[PDB]
Amino acid sequence: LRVGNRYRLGRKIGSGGDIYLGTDIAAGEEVAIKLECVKPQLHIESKIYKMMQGGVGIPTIRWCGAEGDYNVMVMELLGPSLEDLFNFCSRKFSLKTVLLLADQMISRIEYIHSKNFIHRDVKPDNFLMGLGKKGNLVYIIDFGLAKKYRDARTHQHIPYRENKNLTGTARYASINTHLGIEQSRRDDLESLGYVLMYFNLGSLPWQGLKAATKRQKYERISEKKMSTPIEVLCKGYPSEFATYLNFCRSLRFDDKPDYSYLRQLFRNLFHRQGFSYDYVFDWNM
Ligand SMILES: COc1ccc(-c2cc(C(=O)Nc3cc(-c4c(-c5ccc(F)cc5)noc4C(C)C)ccn3)n3c2CN2C[C@H](O)[C@H](O)[C@H]2C3)cc1
Repeated sequence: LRVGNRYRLGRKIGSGGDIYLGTDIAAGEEVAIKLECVKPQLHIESKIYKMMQGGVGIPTIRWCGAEGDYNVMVMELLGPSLEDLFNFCSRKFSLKTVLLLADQMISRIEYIHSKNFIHRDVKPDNFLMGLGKKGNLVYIIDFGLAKKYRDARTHQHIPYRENKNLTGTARYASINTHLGIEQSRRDDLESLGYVLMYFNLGSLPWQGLKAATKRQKYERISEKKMSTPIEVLCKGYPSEFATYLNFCRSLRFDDKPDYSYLRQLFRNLFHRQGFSYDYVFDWNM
C-alpha cells in the first residue's frame, strides 16, 4: 500500500486522526504519515506548517496530497511525545529535565508567536523529541487549532472578544479560556505553566473529574482550576514555577510576553546548580 506513488505505509504508531510509520522508498528513510478522511483541517494545517518551516524544532513536511478516501500529509520521522516519555519515566521527571524542557518549550512558543500565530493547544502530547542526531531537540506539532493573532505587516492584534468555545484540551487551558475569552499569546504560555507543574506533580488537581456531558465536565475543571491558588498548586517546588504562572496570568490580552525573562527564571535556577546538573534528559541517562 503506497501513498503518493512513493511512500510505503507501515504500522500505525499513534493518533493525532491516525498516524502511520512509513518508508520513503526512493530515499530509503522512514517517515510519519497522517491520514484524514474527506469529511477538514489537514490542508489548512499543512499551510501553517509550511509557513513555520525553518524554525528550530519545527518539523519538515515532505508531501501533501489525496489518496483514495484520505487526505495525506507526510512528515519527517520524530520520536515519542513528552507524554509518552513521561509515562515511560513512571510519570516522574527530575527537576533538571523539567528545566531543560521548559527552556526549549518557551522558545518553540515564542517562534510561533513571532510568525503571527498562537498555538492554542499546548500540551505534552504536542511536543515530540527528535530521533537519532536530534534526540536532544524538542519539536512542536499540531497546528489544527492554531490561529493568526496579528497582521503580518502591521502587527495589529485581533480584537478582544468573549463567548468563545473552548478550543483545546481542558486540562491545560488557561483560566481565561475557561471564561470564554479569546485566546492570545499569554494563554499559550499559561498552558505551558500547567504542563510544567503537571511534569512536577505527576498529575494536576483538576484531573479525574466526571460529569454527564463534556460541557459540565469542563465547568467542573474550570471551578477547580479557579479555586486552586498558584501558591497551593506549586507548593514544594522551586518558587520559579509559581512566579512563571503568576506572570502569565498577569499579562493583558494584547501584551507581548517577556519570553527572555521567563526563560531566565528557569535558566538561572538550572545554572545555579553548577556541575550537579547535566544536559541529559532522564530517558537518556
Ligand atoms: C526505531 O526507533 C524508533 C522508531 C520510532 C519511534 C517512534 C516514532 C513515533 C511517532 O509517533 N513519530 C511521529 C509522530 C508524529 C505525529 C503526527 C504527525 C504525523 C505526520 C504528519 F504529517 C503530521 C503529524 N501526529 O501525531 C504524531 C504523534 C503524536 C503520534 C510525527 C512524527 N513522528 N513513536 C515512536 C515510538 N512509539 C512509542 C509509543 O508506542 C508511541 O506511541 C510511539 C510514537 C521511536 C523509536
